[PDB]
Amino acid sequence: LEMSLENVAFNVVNKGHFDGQQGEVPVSIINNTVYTKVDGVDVELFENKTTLPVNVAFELWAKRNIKPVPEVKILNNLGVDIAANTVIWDYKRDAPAHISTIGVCSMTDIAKKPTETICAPLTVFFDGRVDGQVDLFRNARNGVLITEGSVKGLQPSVGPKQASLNGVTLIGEAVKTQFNYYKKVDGVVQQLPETYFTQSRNLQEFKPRSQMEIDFLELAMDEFIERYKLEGYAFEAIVYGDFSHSQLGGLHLLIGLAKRFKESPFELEDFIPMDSTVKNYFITDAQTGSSKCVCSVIDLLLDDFVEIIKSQDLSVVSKVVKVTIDYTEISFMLWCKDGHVETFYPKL
Amino acid sequence: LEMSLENVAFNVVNKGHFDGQQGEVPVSIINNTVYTKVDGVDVELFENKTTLPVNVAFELWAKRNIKPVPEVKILNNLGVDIAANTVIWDYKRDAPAHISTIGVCSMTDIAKKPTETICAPLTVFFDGRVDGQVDLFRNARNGVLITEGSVKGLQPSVGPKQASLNGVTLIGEAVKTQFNYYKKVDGVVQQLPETYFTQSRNLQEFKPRSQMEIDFLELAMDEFIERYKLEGYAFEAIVYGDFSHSQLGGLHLLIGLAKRFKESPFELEDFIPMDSTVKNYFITDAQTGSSKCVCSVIDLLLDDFVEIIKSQDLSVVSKVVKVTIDYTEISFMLWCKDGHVETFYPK
Amino acid sequence: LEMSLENVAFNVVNKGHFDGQQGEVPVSIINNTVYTKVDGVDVELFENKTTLPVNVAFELWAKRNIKPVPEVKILNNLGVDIAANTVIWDYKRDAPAHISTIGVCSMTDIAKKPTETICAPLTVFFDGRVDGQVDLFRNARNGVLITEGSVKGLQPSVGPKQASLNGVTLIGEAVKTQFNYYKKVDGVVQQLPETYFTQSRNLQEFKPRSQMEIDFLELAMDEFIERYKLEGYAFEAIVYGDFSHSQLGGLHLLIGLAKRFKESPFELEDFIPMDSTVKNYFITDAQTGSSKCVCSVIDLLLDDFVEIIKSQDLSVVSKVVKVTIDYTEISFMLWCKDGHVETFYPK
Amino acid sequence: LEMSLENVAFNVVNKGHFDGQQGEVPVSIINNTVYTKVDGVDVELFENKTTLPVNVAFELWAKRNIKPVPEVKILNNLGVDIAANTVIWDYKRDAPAHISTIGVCSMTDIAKKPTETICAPLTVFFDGRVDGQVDLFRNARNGVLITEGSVKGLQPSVGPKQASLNGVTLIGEAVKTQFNYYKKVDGVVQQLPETYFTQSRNLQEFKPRSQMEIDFLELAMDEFIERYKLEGYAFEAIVYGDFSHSQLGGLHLLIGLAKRFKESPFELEDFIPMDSTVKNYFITDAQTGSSKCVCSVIDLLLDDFVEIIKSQDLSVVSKVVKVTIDYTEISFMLWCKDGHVETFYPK
Amino acid sequence: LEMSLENVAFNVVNKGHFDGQQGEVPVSIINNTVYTKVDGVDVELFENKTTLPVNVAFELWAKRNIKPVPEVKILNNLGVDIAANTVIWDYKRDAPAHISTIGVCSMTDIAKKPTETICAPLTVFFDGRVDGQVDLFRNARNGVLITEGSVKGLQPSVGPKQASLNGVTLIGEAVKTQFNYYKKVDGVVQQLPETYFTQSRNLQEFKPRSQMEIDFLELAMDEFIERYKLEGYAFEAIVYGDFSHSQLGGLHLLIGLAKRFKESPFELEDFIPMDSTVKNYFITDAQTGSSKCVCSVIDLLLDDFVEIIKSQDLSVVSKVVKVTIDYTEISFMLWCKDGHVETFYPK
RNA sequence: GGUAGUAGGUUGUAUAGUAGUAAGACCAGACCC
RNA sequence: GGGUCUGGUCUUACUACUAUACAACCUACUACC
Repeated sequence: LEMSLENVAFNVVNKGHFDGQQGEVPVSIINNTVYTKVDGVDVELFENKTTLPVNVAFELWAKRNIKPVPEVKILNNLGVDIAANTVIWDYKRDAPAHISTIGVCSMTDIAKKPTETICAPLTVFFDGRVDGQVDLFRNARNGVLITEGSVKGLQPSVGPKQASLNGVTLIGEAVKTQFNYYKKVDGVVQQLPETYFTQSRNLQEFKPRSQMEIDFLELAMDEFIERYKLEGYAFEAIVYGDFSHSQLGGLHLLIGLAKRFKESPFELEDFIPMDSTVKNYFITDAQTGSSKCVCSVIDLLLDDFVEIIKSQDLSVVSKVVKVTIDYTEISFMLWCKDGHVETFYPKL
Repeated sequence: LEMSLENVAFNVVNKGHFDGQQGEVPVSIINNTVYTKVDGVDVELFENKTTLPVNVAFELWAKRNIKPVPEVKILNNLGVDIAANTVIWDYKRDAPAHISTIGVCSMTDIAKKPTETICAPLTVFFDGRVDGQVDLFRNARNGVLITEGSVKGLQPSVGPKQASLNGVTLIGEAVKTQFNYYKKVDGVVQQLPETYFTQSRNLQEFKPRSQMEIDFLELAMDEFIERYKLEGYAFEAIVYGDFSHSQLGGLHLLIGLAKRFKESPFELEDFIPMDSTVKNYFITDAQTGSSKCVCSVIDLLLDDFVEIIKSQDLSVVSKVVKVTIDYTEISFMLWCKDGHVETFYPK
Repeated sequence: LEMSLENVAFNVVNKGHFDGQQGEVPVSIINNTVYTKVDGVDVELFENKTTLPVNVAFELWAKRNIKPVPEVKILNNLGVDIAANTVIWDYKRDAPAHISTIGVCSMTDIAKKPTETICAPLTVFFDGRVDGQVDLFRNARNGVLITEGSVKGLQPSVGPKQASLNGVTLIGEAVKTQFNYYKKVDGVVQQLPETYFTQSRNLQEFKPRSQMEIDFLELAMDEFIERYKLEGYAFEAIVYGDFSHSQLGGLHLLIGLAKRFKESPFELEDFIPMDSTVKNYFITDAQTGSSKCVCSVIDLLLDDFVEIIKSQDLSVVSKVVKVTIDYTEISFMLWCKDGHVETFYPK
Repeated sequence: LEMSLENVAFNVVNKGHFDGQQGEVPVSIINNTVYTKVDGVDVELFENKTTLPVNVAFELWAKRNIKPVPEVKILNNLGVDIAANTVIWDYKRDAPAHISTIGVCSMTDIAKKPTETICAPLTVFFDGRVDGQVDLFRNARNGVLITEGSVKGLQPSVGPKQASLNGVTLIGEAVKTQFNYYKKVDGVVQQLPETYFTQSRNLQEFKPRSQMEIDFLELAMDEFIERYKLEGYAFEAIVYGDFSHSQLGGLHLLIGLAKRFKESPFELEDFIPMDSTVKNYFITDAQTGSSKCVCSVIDLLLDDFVEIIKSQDLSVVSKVVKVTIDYTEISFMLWCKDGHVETFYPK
Repeated sequence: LEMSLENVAFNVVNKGHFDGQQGEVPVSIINNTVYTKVDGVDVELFENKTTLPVNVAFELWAKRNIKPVPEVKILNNLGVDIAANTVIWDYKRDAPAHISTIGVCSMTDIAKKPTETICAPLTVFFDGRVDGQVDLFRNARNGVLITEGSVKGLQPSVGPKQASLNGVTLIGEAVKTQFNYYKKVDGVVQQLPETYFTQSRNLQEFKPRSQMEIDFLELAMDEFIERYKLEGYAFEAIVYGDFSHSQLGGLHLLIGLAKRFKESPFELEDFIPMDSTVKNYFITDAQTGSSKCVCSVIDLLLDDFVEIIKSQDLSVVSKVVKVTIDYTEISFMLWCKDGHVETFYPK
């Protein structure tokens, strides 16, 4: 079996997610909200924040994938257009990460299996923890496959250490959250470029993941530069930031935001609540009054960022550097002068 | 079994009403409307005009009673509060005639059978064409029963000739639309008073049902009064109406409205779109410009109104007359000038 | 008093319009609709078709002016921006004809009297049938006044014969629907130029109002032109229309539309459902398949149009003619070929 | 170009449809409606009856095709999935006939030209009155092409005489509404089989289009059968209908509905307000009280139906017959009693 | 430019605010939300919390002023009715601080320049960081001007040290957030009276801004009174509060709320979520169970409050004191028992 | 495969119009000396 | 006159988007050989 609204609301009440049980409960749809009658009084179950019909969004929300899944920004950069036999929920905007589905909800299904002709000119995200998905990936023309283990005959690419889990990014210990990504385009397997993976942290629950980050969060600006020999790289403005003018200067690393936040709180107004490798923030410092309209904030490991900034020659007046980050080319504006860098920020 | 929204929408697509088939179709709920996907394009099935939730109203609309059922105004006057194992749809306002149901929709059900203790202090409408409903009526404490035939041990009351059928009032010929009404209050059967029944016609599809009405619609005002001896009864103003002043005078019979409509069209703005014995209209005549704020329009057979107006006993200046219409008392405001009748309109 | 939502809904139930009685009834607001509880079941009272909040629109709808009032297109052309102590309801779009009010609804009131300083730079519509409104007009800086009779010290301008009444346009007989319009700008009384008034008819309920119109609707095209000597005026295309090409030719008079409609039905899709002197229609003929994107249809008396078309002074190839219609200037695009008239249509 | 909401609303105000002019007007989006500010007051331009966003539907509505276009049922049966560089508006449900577009609205565009790789596995409707569309059809892998004239190297198929025009079906005289249909599947041109075309009439504006229909609407049932020798074909029940039982018998031709409507009015409640070759109606006769839950009503020319019914080869008790109507297969449920025909109705 | 919805949404995506760039992006309006299509999936850009149409509010939200602007409570007390060539966004209620605009959005614009006749009887907020605004202020009849520097020929009034910046109140260091306010009424420049400015702090992110506040938050109640000689001023109840009875006693300073919050948490339910000098809170203490229906909480610097309370001149039993706070008069209800102060709270 | 013709994706050129979170310069305004 | 800070413009170097014009590559559809 039964695929109906009242059966879907039964599983939410008893199991929090669509498991596949049989049962029905009263459902009342008012505005975009989906209420249910428990003990004679209406209890709200879900408020629709999406662009889909009220009952369509609720059915996709219940059938979301609760297993550790790749972060949405990884999928978007890989070119994933639809998810096979599952729905990947984007908790940043409370909407499905893909407009269409495959064998999930009859209202939005474009097919019942990922092997149909309609799904051929689409990159389909194939899981690896579900039996039979690996075989479907080989036969599919365009698809992206993730596997905790290894797949014979294919060269794996090690993905990010952290992965999304019910909207919470974490480096799994009990459950392995490090997947191997395989990309197949036009029936030909393509190896993914050697890239640096974003850690995808946040200011509030910020914890360093390396010795260099711990020194950055504890030592002074001058001491940190001297210890790691960062002279002549504009590390004072690129990462620490310049809270001295009417507009913010630099501050393009999420680690730099965390250090400033602990000193003085501020608000990061995100005008595009989606998940992407490069985030734009409307940063407004609450102490110095410094605000910047667009602030390209990219969360990179401090060890990798030092390696990146030291792998580029600084003789040119300016240059655009293409760096593989999260399996995509990020445009870095390397504005330098006389060897010493002036700024280094991404674009998105 | 299955009682779900997608199963209900399947029966509407294939059978127009909830029959009880098994199947499911895609359903999209946008605004108060309930759309379905047919041939890859959304097709509207129902727009919610009610006060109930979107899916609750749609489930009641599909489970409506398609058999000939009494007009809603009859049920309201009889004191009916809920319908047993069925939903009586009021097409005048596109909403269920009763707020609660019995064993219809789990969202609004107050019980699954009409014999529970919660339904005891409520007048429940019991059908007669469904087997077992007659037995439930006897055991029920408060209830109203309709039967095409006769029920042993009970004194029937002959109801109106016409009955509602999918929102269309008609005097059935192939199907008998004349029921016998039984009322039971506090466990004691009460006989219903002898009453006149409203014909419940309309201006557009107006057809006379007696010889006197045909003469009224064809003959002149003076000729009709002379033939039936209606002198000294204010029939010129009560029924024909007075389209000569800033406000309309009289015109309190639906038959009088029909005659004027054929001569000159006008609009009857009903500010309370419900079904009742006495209707109030915001009548605005389009020829003479005469408008009346409140116009109590009651549709009565012209033979009965003449019978009532001749039994009126015009001897006092003002009097309120209680007339049993549709199993209920209706107060008619009567004003009589010395010599004749001035104005006779319901309140 | 008391000015509250539940008191306003009481007057609608009992009197159809806000009279000023004291009382309260249950009110439930769902979506844009305003329901009320009568006999235990919700009954819809009003559905909001405006851009205003649900309860604000319902309060303005109940306080609408039910007396014969000027058509909305007259007020818009006169420059009326707000109505004093009343609401003029525009039934074409089911929304108030003016965004703001004066002493009507506290949610939208900009003042409680039309004499305040805020209302000074606004043209306020002053009635004449309400006592004291004439005095307010004299003291007001900008205002438009209508009076059934005459006002001392002011030169009246005779308005249109027909006037709106509960959304129905009519030439009143019992109630005088011909008003005298007075316009005052910047504290100086301005007279209004002589104008031809549009009859504002419609295709369905079309009735000729002159002998010439009766001949037009009955006689043939050639016979009508010969009798009234309309040769050399393009009357075959301007009024009758040309249903022979891929696009419609002419047909810019509502009387011409009516004659074609009786012969062959068609649909007039109005993409701007408002009331104005010149109407644009998306006409699609159902017989010949002729359709025109924009068709400027103006309803004028055929006698007046003949007078206008014979006072055009056809001497130049092209000329724009300013004609005072409904107290406003209308630009008519005139094209004349050497010898006769080619095409004369409004812009 | 400029493609924005405020530019689209400018063309509707000035030209009724998106022509491509440059300009902007104020736009206010409230509920599903799209209002505009004209003379300081909001005027409704369009109410969204579709599932698309408010501004997306309004942009598609303005960019609709106003030229004579094939009826939607023809396109659906031909397998058309998207329209190239145009939007075909389905006036039956007030929604676009195709979910996606090509180079129309950036919100719903899947491509800017019909030659892209994404549009290859889709049947694209190519016009013929627009220059360059014929060349695109040849290069396209899947597509359907209509042409008023002829195309070299392709075998034309004569389409229906009538065609939609702003929601009005008509047999064009000034503008040729008879197109030649070409279907190309997988890069191989396929010839369209011969078929009969539904006239798509309606009960209210019903006009016979042949001598046989005139006899049907005028002569009696017995006389019509005798004249055209329809004995032994159940024409009394199939077309005329049987208004004698609790359920309606037969009445599966729209011409039969029209004859009954003129005799006695009734209501056809359509529970799926879409446009299709076979329509299902919830017919309720207002005279005899006969109602049928599902009534498959197909509007066919009476001359063609006589030819269809005689070509049946009545030799088995029950058989499903596949008939090519409107470029699609229609399954007719045939029941034959030993000796004659019992009932022949579509499913 | 171009002023359209799709161009406005382009600047939000690329620059977070309307800068004036040229470009268009897909926009979908569902409910009150304004979505955009990025990488094939809809991304929410703005949810309308105002009373304005969906697209009108989104256009005003994008065109908000991101520079340091005066707090909304300062503007309301100064009598500001409209903002010239900019929109001042009130982040407390997520709605524009002024109903109308000037040259911002064509849907709500009452003029394109602040020098028009319509804007004359309105106090217009003129910026000082935009070139040419100072000249417009001189020519304007009613207006309020803020300037970081000084303006020749006018006497400046030093404003509050803190100013709003993207909804965050702060004392700017890199950017000067201390403005000079000029008020002009009826063409005559009026000097503003000396006043005390509210600090506008909050319980969670509470940081003392003076030595006296630090002593208040650290030292005991008795010790703090003795050190600053606050005996005979009811400082125990006015500021510290009395959490001993069924209703809260005193606690009318935001600094007093902060000290209690650190000791025992509680909830301040604000039933009027707007920004004003005097705030009313539905305070419910979670430890002692003490709750007060209305608690007038005004955030004042403790140094300034001590100066006020030491200049109160406690000599009468009851007196209403007018104190100039935030350029407006505030009535403080003062009750004094013989010998000391009983209660001193604002009304 | 060629010619006589109509075309879509990739790339390049030309005339243009905008942008880019760094820096420099010019003009205007404000503050201080 | 100098310093600092804002509003407007230009420049530095590299790239992105939109409009028009032209060419090349990969190739698509008809007429004839």
